[PDB]
Amino acid sequence: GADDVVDSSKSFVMENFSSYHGTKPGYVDSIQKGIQKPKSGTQGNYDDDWKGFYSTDNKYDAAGYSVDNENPLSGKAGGVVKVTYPGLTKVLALKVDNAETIKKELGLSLTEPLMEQVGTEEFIKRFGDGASRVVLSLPFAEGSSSVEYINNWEQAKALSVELEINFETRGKRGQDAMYEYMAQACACINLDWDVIRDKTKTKIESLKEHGPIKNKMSESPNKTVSEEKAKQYLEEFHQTALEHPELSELKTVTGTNPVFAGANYAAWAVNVAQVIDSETADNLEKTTAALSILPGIGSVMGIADGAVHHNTEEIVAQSIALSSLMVAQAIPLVGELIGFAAYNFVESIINLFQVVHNSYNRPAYSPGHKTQPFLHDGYAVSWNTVEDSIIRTGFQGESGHDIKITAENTPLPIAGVLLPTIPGKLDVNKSKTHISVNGRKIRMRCRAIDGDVTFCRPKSPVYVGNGVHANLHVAFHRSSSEKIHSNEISSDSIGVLGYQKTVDHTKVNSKLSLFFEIKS
Ligand SMILES: Nc1ncnc2c1ncn2[C@@H]1O[C@H](CO)[C@@H](OP(=O)(O)OC[C@H]2O[C@@H](n3ccc(=O)[nH]c3=O)[C@H](O)[C@@H]2OP(=O)(O)O)[C@H]1O
Ligand SMILES: [Cl-]
Ligand SMILES: [Cl-]
Ligand SMILES: [Cl-]
Ligand SMILES: [Cl-]
Repeated sequence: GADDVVDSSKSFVMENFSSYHGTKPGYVDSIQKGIQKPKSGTQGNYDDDWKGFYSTDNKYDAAGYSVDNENPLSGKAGGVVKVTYPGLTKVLALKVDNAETIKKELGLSLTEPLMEQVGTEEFIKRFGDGASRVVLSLPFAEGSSSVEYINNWEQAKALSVELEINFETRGKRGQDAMYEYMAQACACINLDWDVIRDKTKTKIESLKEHGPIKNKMSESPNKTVSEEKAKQYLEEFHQTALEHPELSELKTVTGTNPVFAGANYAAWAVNVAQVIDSETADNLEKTTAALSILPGIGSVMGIADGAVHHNTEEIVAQSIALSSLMVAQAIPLVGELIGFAAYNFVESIINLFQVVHNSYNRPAYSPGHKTQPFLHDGYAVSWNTVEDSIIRTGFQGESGHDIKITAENTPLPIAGVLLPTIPGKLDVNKSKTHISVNGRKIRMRCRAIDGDVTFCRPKSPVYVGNGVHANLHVAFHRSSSEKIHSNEISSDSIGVLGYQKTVDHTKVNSKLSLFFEIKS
């Protein structure tokens, strides 16, 4: 019955029920003319049961859906709109997010999509408590206290749409306006990136005119040399530059934590020059993709031991300037590309600071592993609960699986995840599969790869560390009644891909695996 799948304590009828929707560039104006199902696309979900218009009670979470899907890491953010139903609306809160279970327990048709039925007159009379329409609600994410609203497409035409914020109107660089907005949530780190950009140029220029530095420059091989030679020279360059007036604050703090040492700045610069080729250097989105999967970014951001130490514009600018200068020195030694170092390197790395600062500005998601974790390259991954490790052979409709992901200290990236499938019968719901980082829900882009495996990459950069923890939520969809056998699946693990490293003179991603148990 209804009390099997409805949370009455979270269900209610409200007048002028409002919620928020994150909107992409190109749509902030047009969406205010009305909510309408797009002619094509997933129209809200991979799964027909879940097709509808999606909103949330939290405008900062809505903002997290506003970035240009063609350029999800570095692209422009559109805005947030507030959608309001006139009259009375029933919010129907669900205790499960399994459509088959919900259709069974609410005595619905098992052969019509759930969200379609939600907008029928019969459903609304049965479950509306007098309201003009029903909206379903679900918890937004692990690590979040926000709510997700799922609106029937035809009923959603009744919505009135107002502007909450248009990020582009602010006329700021990169994703700055979006991240300043999100920081209001907290207050907290809320730096002025315009000031940091200018301080960084002023410091760069300052350093290039420094006697001992440009003399140090003169000593560079200025040619392809080994990684060892390159790192050695760069450590020396760092020592030299750190003595400079404009980096005085940086020098003081530098001895204070091993994370901030020159060796680490040099390793970073080396790694950057190694992965940025001409095509990549010429494209901010590609640059950010490449930088986002490197290890060691905690050194330049001054993040260690659960805290953000580089928490002023001045010291962030000092750190960014020094790293930029070092990247320029490394490119001839090991890279192969002029101007990337003070432009796209700086714009890309600013975006990643913004991401990690936004995570530290959020409450730390449930830090302890609740099952014994798998430990590798500084990461720790565990099944959230034993049940998450089991694929029930007779499951109906869909199944969700939670995996906790942490890292021991500095921020370490999650490049993607490797999910097992079964030819037809068991597929990844690419809409409901996501990663939540201290409650920030990050959508994924998923594609098939060899061996009945689907690879999903987060839309926005994922980092975990001390104080920044994630939940990987895998949503499987059953696309066939035909039963699943315990020996039918080609892959029996979920893979987690970490930072890029070199093995056998080749770039590979750190890999961690958790194994599923298939049983009745
Ligand atoms: N006039 C319009 N009426 C309706 N939609 C319009 C209109 N104009 C533009 N859109 C966009 O069209 C899509 C469907 O509503 C959404 O964008 P998306 O980029 O596909 O949105 C990307 C994904 O984000 C989800 N998402 C988006 C924002 C939000 O706050 N929460 C959320 O969960 C979407 O449901 C979508 O899921 P699926 O990709 O799984 O379908 C939406 O912003
Ligand atoms: Cl999105
Ligand atoms: Cl989650
Ligand atoms: Cl605005
Ligand atoms: Cl590995």
